[PDB]
Amino acid sequence: TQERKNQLINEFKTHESDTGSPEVQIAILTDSINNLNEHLRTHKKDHHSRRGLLKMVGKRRNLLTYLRNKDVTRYRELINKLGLR
Amino acid sequence: LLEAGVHFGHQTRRWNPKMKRYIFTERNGIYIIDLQKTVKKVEEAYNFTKNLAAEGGKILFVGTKKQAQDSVKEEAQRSGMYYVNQRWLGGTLTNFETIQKRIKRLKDIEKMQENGTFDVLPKKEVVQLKKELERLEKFLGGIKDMKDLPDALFIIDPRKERIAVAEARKLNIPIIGIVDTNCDPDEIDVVIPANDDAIRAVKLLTSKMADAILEAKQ
Amino acid sequence: KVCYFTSNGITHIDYKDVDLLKKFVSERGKILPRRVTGTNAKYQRKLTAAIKRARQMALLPYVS
Amino acid sequence: VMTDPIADMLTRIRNANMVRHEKLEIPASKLKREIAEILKREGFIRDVEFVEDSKQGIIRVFLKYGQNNERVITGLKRISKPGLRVYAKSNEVPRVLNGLGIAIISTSQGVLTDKEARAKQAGGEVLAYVW
Amino acid sequence: RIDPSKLELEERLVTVNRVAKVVKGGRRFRFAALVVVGDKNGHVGFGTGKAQEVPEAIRKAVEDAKKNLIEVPMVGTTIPHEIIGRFGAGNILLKPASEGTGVIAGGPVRAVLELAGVADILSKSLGSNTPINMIRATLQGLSELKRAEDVAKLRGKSVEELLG
Amino acid sequence: KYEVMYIIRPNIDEESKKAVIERFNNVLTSNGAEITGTKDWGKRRLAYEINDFRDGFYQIVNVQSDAAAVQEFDRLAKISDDIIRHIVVKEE
RNA sequence: GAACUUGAGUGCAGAAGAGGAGAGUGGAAUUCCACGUGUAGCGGUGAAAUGCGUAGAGAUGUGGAGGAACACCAGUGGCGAAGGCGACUCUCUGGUCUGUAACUGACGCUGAGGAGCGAAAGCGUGGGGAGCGAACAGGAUUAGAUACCCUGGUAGUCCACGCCGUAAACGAUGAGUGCUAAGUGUUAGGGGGUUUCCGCCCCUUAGUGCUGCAGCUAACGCAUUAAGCACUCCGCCUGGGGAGU
Repeated sequence: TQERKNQLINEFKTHESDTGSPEVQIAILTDSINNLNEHLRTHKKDHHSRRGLLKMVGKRRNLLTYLRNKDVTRYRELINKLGLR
Repeated sequence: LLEAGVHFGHQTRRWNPKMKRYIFTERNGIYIIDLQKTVKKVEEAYNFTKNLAAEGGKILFVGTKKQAQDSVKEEAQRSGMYYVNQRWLGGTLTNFETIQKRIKRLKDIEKMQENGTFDVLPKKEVVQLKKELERLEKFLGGIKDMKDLPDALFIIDPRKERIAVAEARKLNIPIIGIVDTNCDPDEIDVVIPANDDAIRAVKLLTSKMADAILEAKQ
Repeated sequence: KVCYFTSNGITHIDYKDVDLLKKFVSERGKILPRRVTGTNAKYQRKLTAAIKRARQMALLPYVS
Repeated sequence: VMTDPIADMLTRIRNANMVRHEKLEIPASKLKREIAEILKREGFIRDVEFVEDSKQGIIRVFLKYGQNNERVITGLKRISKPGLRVYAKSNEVPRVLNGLGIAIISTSQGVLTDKEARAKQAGGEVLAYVW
Repeated sequence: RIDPSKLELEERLVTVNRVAKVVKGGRRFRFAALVVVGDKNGHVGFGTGKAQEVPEAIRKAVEDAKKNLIEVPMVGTTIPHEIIGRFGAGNILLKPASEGTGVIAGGPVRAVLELAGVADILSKSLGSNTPINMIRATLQGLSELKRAEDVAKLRGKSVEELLG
Repeated sequence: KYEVMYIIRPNIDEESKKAVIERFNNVLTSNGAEITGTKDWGKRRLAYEINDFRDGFYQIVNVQSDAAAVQEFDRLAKISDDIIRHIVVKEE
């Protein structure tokens, strides 16, 4: 906590004041999904966290479609950075 | 303009949003009436009640609280009109003919105990006359010599007496009245905001309205 | 009634306060309800959590 | 969400009628401004005023109760809902309560009324009955 | 306002129901009549009456009917505008008609609109067929009607700025 | 942050009690779990009997760790017979 | 195509919660076991009887084993999408609410089909069995008693994984949003007017109860936690039975 999110902000800043700006937000979502999925490999009987993971995947996919419809090259460079394919 | 009065006016938490145009709010929790919206309204009530007692419908004065008893009674017996000092019998106005029957019965029996024959049995005068005179006098009051439908109606509390106000509003009698902060100003035709349980405020207001009708008969 | 913890301004009840918890615990050993001790909802929750933890360290009794 | 704001302003006027409120704030798009200008010029309203602000702006309405307690507007209705839009030709423009009510109809030359669109002989969206 | 009943009235009836109440002994019956009363100059009303007999029930119904009267606008001997009256799962629309059609209406609606003096009505009941709620539905639809002069005075307007 | 409060059984000599505390501190230094404060209430009367005993020694160790030698303390306190109790409370 | 920030979300800061999953620990009590006390009953019922008991029971003291639920808190209290979730602690982890102003700048909602969760009973495999307990046995009641009552007691209830995928799965009330009197408790915040406080009052959120106006309704009732007034989307109904065949 609180070095990881801040490094991901400072890594995926496109302006200085960017804490919104869907690349920061998708990147926090990706690493939280990854932590959660490793949690599910530890804990398979947890279902409410699975619901939260499904909410995260839905948020992140809709933000991806918003980036696809907004800026093509930024969307492709984000995909190539995160590897989210 | 505080002419003589003392009324900030009444209720705590049980209060009506239909008086938002009239009241203030004290930190006591008991509500204070805006007297600028009282003086103009009692002035128009004064004028309209002068007009009604100038035309010739007598006036009803109705008060059915322990505060209201001596005030409404003495004020209507000062002005000479028709009062209700005890309970309001259900249907004095809409049920008018059967109340005319019972008041004519009271008139017959109160004439009989001083002009007519007083010697019938040893106790038919007790068991009939006295027992019967008591209830009928106590409840039929100064509307005894009524002879006719009234024109208007002056009450002391609409929340205490929703039945009389209800069939008054049914019979389309215009009504003057003091209301409270929990009462409904939509129901009263002529709305006066003041205190309905401070005896000096109700004596003052019945005094003002009886003086209004007393300046009218000339 | 009146709350204790709002009066003395004290926050997290700190299980180590065995005498204060001993004031809140009843004569037999039970936790007194909120309408007896007069606390808040939040402070009654932290009180009962405190009493159960202090029971598991024998700072408070179960049965007496 | 909110799915159309014109129907929502019509119900906001209707609820202010049924409560017998005297003023209304409505979030004021341009077609709402033109609707309230029509309802001003047709005497359903006393006066209408705009508050241009930062969020989206406010339009305030002063409901007209001309006599004792008489709602000049009895009811409102929206015809073209977002999901069934309704369009009338000029030989089908509805005249409502035959003359005593009206229909706000925004054709290609201005957001018009009944008589205005009838005298210009054009049709478009049919977006309010006003009684 | 309350309509003072001093007019000439025609007082014809819709229904008399026979209407029971069960006691220890058995059924005790009454007759509940509802009667529509009004002149054909724009004043209508109706009333209910209950008695052990039929004619005293019709008496009480005619008295209570003279008590409750309504007014109706006769703009061009028709009604001014189409309206739906909606008293409680009885819904009845009323259209103005042309001048030759006559009152096209079912029984209690027809009784109301003929004893109203309104001559040319298209109408239809879109609900339940009890006489009481249909008459209540018609008078709900006839209470909300509007005169063109009064609505022109309401809109700060003139009649010809509405009617044309 | 953790408050690590445990009860030493009473029938224990003082150097052996130092050997118990040195042992479990050696256990805590398997993490890096620094000892930011110590406290011994001493022999207190327990609210209820544990095995046969009315009384026991209390030990408070304030730790700021990575949640590992706390768990090593848990497994070593479920095994060591010279302990009456233990709790670890997340100090928040 | 360009802007904006209200809708949505991120940022920072707290706050509350039986939200979930994994592991560990505790104290009553029930049962069982051994020993001391000791003797004739115990148990149970509307009445009794089967049972348990001198081979020493029931009661009682100490000790041990084992399972399951977590008294008091506890509350029209909280959390969760629903099922549901009440000891405690740690490990991981989901969501909410509040204060804004830092950011994004319409990125939102609903959602057939699909994917998942899904009480209880049930099924498969391996364990487990203290209480309870279908089935089953005896005794009673009874015309009969495949029942209610009593004494026993199998599967099951428990755990691990896999399947079923159903409930009066209920608020018999889909989700979202806006508007439309009040009073009053309460849950978690925030802010103001004196007091550092204690505390009172006021204001504002989001959630949760009751009474209640307009409005609705066939009525009962709902009423800002709608069953009002509207818009979006989905599911469902078109007489009862046959038949959820």
